[PDB]
Amino acid sequence: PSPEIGQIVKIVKGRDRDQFSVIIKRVDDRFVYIADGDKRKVDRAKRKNMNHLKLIDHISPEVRHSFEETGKVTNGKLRFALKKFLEEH
RNA sequence: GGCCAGUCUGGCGUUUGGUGACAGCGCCAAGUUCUUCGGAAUUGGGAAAUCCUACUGGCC
Ligand SMILES: [Mg+2]
Ligand SMILES: [Mg+2]
Repeated sequence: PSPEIGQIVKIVKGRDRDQFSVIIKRVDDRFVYIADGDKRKVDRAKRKNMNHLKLIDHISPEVRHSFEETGKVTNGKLRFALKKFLEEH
């Protein structure tokens, strides 16, 4: 399906491959921006062709809510979303 | 399959650039060429091409 804001992804291509990240912006049907709040923080988020990601069936409500209510997300909240995702899987 | 734009010796490491193939950086190796023997240049196949294998992105 379509990538969603706050969705967890596994990077499959690029030098950041095999890491987990969070979708923080959907440019169009092909390109997104991802960030993990650690080695790739929001202010320098990584542009990605969606075909170079694997969509994981987990969407963080805290990240999605933070964009709706505040228009942005903190690196702290990204790190929490990923750390919480890894614990449940 | 067609069209357009790209990538290149191998291994390990990589908070850097790139959507990506990759590149850059550190280390160990390999091929090619040159050498004043101290070293120097270079890296898919090709003498080379609007050429070709593989691979990457886009359109169909
Ligand atoms: Mg190289
Ligand atoms: Mg193609």
